[PDB]
Amino acid sequence: NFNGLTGTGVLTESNKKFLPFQQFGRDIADTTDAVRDPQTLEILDITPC
Amino acid sequence: KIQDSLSSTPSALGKLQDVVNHNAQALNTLVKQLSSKFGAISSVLNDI
Repeated sequence: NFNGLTGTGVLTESNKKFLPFQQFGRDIADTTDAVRDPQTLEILDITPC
Repeated sequence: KIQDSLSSTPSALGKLQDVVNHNAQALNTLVKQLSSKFGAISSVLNDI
């Protein structure tokens, strides 16, 4: 759960180069793919079960 | 000369390629259709 982004899946280390004005990532489904932690500033990766 | 004709012309095997090409874009459209709102607030069930 990240600021109202309820879901289900594994969380793993990511190496995507987000920009300072970017916060979310997406594949071609209009579905969230990568999220950024609110408290710490580091990019996570979301993969289904 | 059959081998030479096959190795020279790059479109001889066109009938077989269409069979596998038509079975990929169908799935591609079926998975791209998931981004349509269908006249709703959003396309994400969790958001709704």
